[PDB]
Amino acid sequence: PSHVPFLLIGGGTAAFAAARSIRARDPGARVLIVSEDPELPYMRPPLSKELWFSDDPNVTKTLRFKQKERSIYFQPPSFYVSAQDLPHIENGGVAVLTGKKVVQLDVRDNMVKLNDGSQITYEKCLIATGGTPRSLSAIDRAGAEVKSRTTLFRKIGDFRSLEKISREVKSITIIGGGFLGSELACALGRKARALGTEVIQLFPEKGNMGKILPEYLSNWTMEKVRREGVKVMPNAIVQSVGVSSGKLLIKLKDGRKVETDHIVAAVGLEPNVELAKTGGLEIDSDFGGFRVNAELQARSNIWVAGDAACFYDIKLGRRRVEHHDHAVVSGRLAGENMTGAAKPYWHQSMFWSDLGYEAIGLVDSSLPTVGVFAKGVIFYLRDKVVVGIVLWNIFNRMPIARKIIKDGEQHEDLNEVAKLFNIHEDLEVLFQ
Amino acid sequence: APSHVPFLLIGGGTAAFAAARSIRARDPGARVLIVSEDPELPYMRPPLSKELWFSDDPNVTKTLRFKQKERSIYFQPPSFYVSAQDLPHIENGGVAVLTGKKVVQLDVRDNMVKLNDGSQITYEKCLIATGGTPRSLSAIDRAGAEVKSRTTLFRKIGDFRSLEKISREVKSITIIGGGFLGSELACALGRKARALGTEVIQLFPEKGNMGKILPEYLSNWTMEKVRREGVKVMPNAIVQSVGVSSGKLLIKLKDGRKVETDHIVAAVGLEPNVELAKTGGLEIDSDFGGFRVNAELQARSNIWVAGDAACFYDIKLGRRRVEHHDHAVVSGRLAGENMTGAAKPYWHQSMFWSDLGGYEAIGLVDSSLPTVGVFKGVIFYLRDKVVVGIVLWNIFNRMPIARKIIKDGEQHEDLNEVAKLFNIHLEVLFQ
Ligand SMILES: Cc1cc2nc3c(=O)[nH]c(=O)nc-3n(C[C@H](O)[C@H](O)[C@H](O)COP(=O)(O)OP(=O)(O)OC[C@H]3O[C@@H](n4cnc5c(N)ncnc54)[C@H](O)[C@@H]3O)c2cc1C
Ligand SMILES: Cc1cc2nc3c(=O)[nH]c(=O)nc-3n(C[C@H](O)[C@H](O)[C@H](O)COP(=O)(O)OP(=O)(O)OC[C@H]3O[C@@H](n4cnc5c(N)ncnc54)[C@H](O)[C@@H]3O)c2cc1C
Ligand SMILES: Nc1ccnc2ccc(Cl)cc12
Ligand SMILES: Nc1ccnc2ccc(Cl)cc12
Repeated sequence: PSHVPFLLIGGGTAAFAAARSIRARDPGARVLIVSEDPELPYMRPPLSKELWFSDDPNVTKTLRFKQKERSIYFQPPSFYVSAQDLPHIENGGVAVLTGKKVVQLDVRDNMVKLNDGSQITYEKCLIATGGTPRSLSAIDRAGAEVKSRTTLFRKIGDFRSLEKISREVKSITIIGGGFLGSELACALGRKARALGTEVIQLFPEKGNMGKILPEYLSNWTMEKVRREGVKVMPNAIVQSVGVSSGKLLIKLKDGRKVETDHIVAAVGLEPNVELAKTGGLEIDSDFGGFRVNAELQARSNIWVAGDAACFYDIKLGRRRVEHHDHAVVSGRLAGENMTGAAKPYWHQSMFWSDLGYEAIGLVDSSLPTVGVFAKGVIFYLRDKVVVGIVLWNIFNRMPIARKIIKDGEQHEDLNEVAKLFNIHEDLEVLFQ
Repeated sequence: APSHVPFLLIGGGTAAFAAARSIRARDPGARVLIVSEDPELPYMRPPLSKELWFSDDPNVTKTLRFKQKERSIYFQPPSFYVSAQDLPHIENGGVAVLTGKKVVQLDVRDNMVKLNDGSQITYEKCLIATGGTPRSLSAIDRAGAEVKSRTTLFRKIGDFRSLEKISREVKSITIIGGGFLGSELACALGRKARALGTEVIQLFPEKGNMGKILPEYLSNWTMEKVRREGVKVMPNAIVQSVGVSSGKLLIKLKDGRKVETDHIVAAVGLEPNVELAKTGGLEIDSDFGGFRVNAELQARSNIWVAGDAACFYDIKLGRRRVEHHDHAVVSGRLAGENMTGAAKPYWHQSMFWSDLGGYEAIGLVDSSLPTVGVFKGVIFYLRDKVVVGIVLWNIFNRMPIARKIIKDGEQHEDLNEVAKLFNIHLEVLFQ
């Protein structure tokens, strides 16, 4: 189309959530999603979890999993309208222009240019470009043999290619100790403890989830990964990567050497901010991504949501969050504000990890932490105020955590706050 | 004190007035309310350190009129405003000023403010134009009341009247600060002192006046023009302590020197008035200070910020906060248009000038950047080989050319060719 009322750049989780929100408030809305990915909008968490533990031998083809069985696609293709039928169809709809990249953003003229030369004008635009997986400098300096045997896990194709590799090679090494590195380690370890193959995980931190959880909970997570058969090598920094006798040779800075067949690099995300140049949009030098206000707005007719959005939290300060529920929350918020809602980010996004624990706010191990265990609650503190909470094996209490974050009180005794999560007897308080 | 008003402007200074005139130009029936904590109607401040000191009329402290063409410091006569009680009723709307009232609470979700007297006003569109408060020295704050009562923070009409009275009563006045305000008060007090036989001292940490703005060469030239007015300029001076000794103020500098004086004028920078950010949940910029706003001067859906208090995004030059008169006019006007749906980004650069017997300036005029002066002369402020700031030294009617240079963003290969655009055809200086 040459003109569309609502334009969403990027065909991921934030864009879809915004599409459903625009349609929910403007039942006749005409929303066009422009996605460089050839696949329709889909969720990513199953690509490192449920899709690996399915009994169906056609999961790599069906892309279905159990929760209740469902697909990773947000809705079936029949629910979308054609991009050619979007400006004419009665009652509007949602169309997805797959295989097309917005390469230019003209803010003053409310216009975008696609990679094929097409030009589309909009009335209201959302940037939901997500991010690209970061690579290691050591791997970039290496040759094609190393780069071609290194996987950057993000898309459906990465799940299929890596799932295929796990059935062909004897050893796979995961670099990175965050969520993605840990979840792929457990997934490959289970598949490896049956076929007799090897799975290695190495990262610079002292333990898995070191940059998120306190030292004690980080060590416990590392032990749960080791119980799945994974060889976890903490305190590991990569110096070089090369090929030796057809095998990948990773020489660590501390001297150790790891021989493996394939590498999975899960070492963080880089926001996709290419459109900031042509659009004259500000990017945040501290957190990265597009700088937007509390309402996820960049300019009069441009919002930003998802991994790419650096927004202002009225209670916690400027942030950029890179997880699924936040893309849904911020995507929905942008869609409402694109229909005049003028709402600030207020309902905090959360995340969880079945090992299980829930989490909300500024979960950063660099902050002072106070863990209260009986099951436990970990308070992340800044200026004597609770800015982050982790509920360790405590369920149906996230609303309580939302109130604490929202109140912003300087509590005099966090053991009393623990009572709000039913933590009373045999209290073991930990500090870090 | 209306309970509801379409356009609410917080602060009654230069940015607020410019926005009111801009809102009225685009919405001929607009009803604009200015809430000002100062008891005076909107007025311009530059004359308080310049023309009002060099007036032959001995009643300038009462009339507040000066020659440039004679004019008042007030932006318009009081009759052009409408009463706050008649604002929601007057035909074709108008602009009302609620003087003597401070907005002490901002409720963004409810589009409501609370004044210091308990009054509550709801708005449809709001502009924050609170300006800033003069910074003080820690040495003066650590001192006692005897010192604090003999220290002047120059900004408002009352400060001009109070200091003008002091200049006629005391024998020695010390100015702390080498910026515009400190330098202009030095020349103004120096002329008054060369007639009464009094003393004027100016001390600052920089190597010369305007050290943080102009390159070393133009800074030293400015220091010589101030010294020629009778002022004792003491550069490289940092204040360690201030006390009273035999009824006289004793300023001990960190390097050992001691200055005895009767009164102090502290012009050591400005602190943006961002008190309303707490209750309003508004972001402030930790790097530049002030309210953080985007290229359109917008903070939230119905809230803009202009003037000295606004930290905005320049599409060409990056994030900035500018503290001068023309910028309050430019950003105030821009906010007024965007409050009437313009959606325009800051694009037309604000400028400033200084008559030194003069020069014009535009962009990032910061001496910490590399400079290339071509001398009449033009000084280019460079960043990544791109011209981000220009100072036209005794070159007039060429600011449009300077505006285009800033707008182009070229990485010029020879600034001597760009100098020809200002009719400079040769002493090239570097810093
Ligand atoms: C394997 C995996 C597992 C995860 N598991 C979890 C989990 O368990 N829990 C959790 O909370 N989070 C998880 N996450 C994170 C979560 O998936 C992300 O937060 C979420 O996908 C971000 O949504 P998004 O819309 O911001 O971006 P994306 O999903 O990356 O979508 C952006 C889309 O826009 C496209 N695009 C970019 N630039 C352009 C352009 N110029 N023109 C057109 N299209 C463009 C990109 O190609 C991409 O297709 C996981 C992520 C991965 C990769
Ligand atoms: C003595 C002097 C000389 C100057 N000379 C020059 C010059 O020659 N050239 C130049 O370019 N610039 C000059 N400047 C700078 C220029 O005057 C300022 O940049 C300009 O005043 C900024 O306008 P403003 O509206 O942003 O703020 P202000 O003029 O400070 O106006 C803000 C007003 O809002 C009021 N206010 C604050 N908070 C509240 C509240 N909560 N409720 C109600 N009211 C509130 C403040 O009291 C103040 O009255 C000079 C400044 C001074 C002080
Ligand atoms: N379980 C997760 C919670 C929060 N953020 C994540 C980011 C990436 C991956 Cl793979 C998993 C998570
Ligand atoms: N000439 C000036 C230019 C820019 N900013 C100023 C601030 C205060 C004073 Cl007194 C003068 C100026």
